[PDB]
Amino acid sequence: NALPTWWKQAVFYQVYPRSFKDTNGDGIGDLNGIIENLDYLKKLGIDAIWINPHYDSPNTDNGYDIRDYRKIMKEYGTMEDFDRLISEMKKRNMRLMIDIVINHTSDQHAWFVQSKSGKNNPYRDYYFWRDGKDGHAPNNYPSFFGGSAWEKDDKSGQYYLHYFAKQQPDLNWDNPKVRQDLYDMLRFWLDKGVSGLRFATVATYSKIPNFPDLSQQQLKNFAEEYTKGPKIHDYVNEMNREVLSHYDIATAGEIFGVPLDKSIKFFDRRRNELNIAFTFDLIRLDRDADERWRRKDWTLSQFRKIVDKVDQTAGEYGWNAFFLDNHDNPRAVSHFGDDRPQWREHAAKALATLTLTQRATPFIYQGSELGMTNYPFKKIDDFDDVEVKGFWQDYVETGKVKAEEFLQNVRQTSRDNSRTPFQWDASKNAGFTSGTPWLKINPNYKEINSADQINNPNSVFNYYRKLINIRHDIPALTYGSYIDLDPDNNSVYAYTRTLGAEKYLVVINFKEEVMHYTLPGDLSINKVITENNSHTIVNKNDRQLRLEPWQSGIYKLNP
Ligand SMILES: OC[C@H]1O[C@H](O)[C@H](O)[C@@H](O)[C@@H]1O
Ligand SMILES: [Ca+2]
Repeated sequence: NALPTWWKQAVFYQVYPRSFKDTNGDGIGDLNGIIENLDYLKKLGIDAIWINPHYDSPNTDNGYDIRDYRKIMKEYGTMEDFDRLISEMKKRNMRLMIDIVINHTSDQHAWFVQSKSGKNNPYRDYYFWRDGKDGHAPNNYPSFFGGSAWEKDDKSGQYYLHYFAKQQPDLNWDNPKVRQDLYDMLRFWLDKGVSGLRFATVATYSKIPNFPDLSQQQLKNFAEEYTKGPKIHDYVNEMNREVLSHYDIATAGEIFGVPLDKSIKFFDRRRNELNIAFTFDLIRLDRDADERWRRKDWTLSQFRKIVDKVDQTAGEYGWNAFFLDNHDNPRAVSHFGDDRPQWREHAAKALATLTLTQRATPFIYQGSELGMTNYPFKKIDDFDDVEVKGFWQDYVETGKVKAEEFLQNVRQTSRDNSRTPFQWDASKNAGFTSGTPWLKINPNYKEINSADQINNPNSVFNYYRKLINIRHDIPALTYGSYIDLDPDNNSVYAYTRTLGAEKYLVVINFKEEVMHYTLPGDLSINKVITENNSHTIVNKNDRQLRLEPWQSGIYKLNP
């Protein structure tokens, strides 16, 4: 086969509206700020935008705790703004993907308000209410965001389930009336001409019959137990049959907690579930499975073996998204590259090259196109994220981990690293806001901003632009098959992308010294498609490359 679609060949950009552009001085990005910057995105070469949740929310989890699914978040604007965003993107031939958060609602959602009003309320079993055991929680389930996954309610004396914050009660998908209400809600958004849906933690919808305790072992890897719900594929396939297949959309599945060998069932096109896999294997390759804020050393051989495994898993019938950072992870150049002033731009370009030459839909997270870095967090109160406060409570306040060792890690791992405001220019607060930004701007905005880069042909921005253009022009870079030349090489990452006789080579030097790299077999260069940081010229039929430190390139190979 090889079944091309607009979503397989799109280059997506992810906008985290809270941090993109504030147009009214309250310190918080808003819909008008996205609208006002569409020409900037269009100039980058972006096809499609995925926005993080835009709905009415008290913001315990920055939009992921939704109090009304049919209303715009007060901080982002009005319904008129949203409809104008859709319409201005349509004018520019850009498609919008929205974030669908239906594993749970805010505890202020009308459904929960009613549900918690008493056992006899019609909405009682829109959520999960269970009696305690021996004066304790129903079972030993922990929450991703701190403490127990069960919260006691005084009125009724029962506990309600929350995998995420106390303010995110989990919806009861086993109740057909819940599923039918959530479908009605999707059609409301789909009817406005939205072109994609990203399903937040899509794999936790089905809860485990009778809530048994997790074993000591399971407590150290509990996400995977929450994804074992026996009806998860029935529910996703049902939502496909009753809603998704009735519209013309691309659907992404965020499979948090799903082992890779179980991912294909969500994305195999024959199964009629979802289109695009968001996996965690690569982006958190170096994260501890138990203490999930903690990181460890990783090597290039480990990284490339994951890329290849994730590629093979999707195989012929599935499809991958490919991203190196987003609003839940550290910035790619700091995490996967070298963010020191001598290497930052070279590494950012190398990782852009890697990103834009995967057999996957690439997602470019806001500010990565400038080479934005992690933020120098000092003290615990410099962080905002509910998640980091939950880890601090579980691990530091219980005395299990010294505060300083915890900070050493979360400085490198915290989601807030991606959430500092987008650095537009060199002006006060990087031009993000006229007032006080909700989260401090990185002081490196003076060196790293869009205004310094958009007209500089050597910039990280224009290198991304050139790579998008190249990807659009060379079908092997989207659909071609992927072969790693040496999964055990810890210095030079080299792989081929092949469609029939059209064969391309991507080479990235991960070392900060010169690497000579002789090609294997009979491979030789036909053309240089692009390089960054090269010094030696590549001629026809070369079988060797002298790679500068952090050099990256794409080459066409002779047939
Ligand atoms: O709401 C729970 C979580 O699920 C989502 O899919 C988001 O990516 C993450 O930011 C959020 O905290
Ligand atoms: Ca604002």
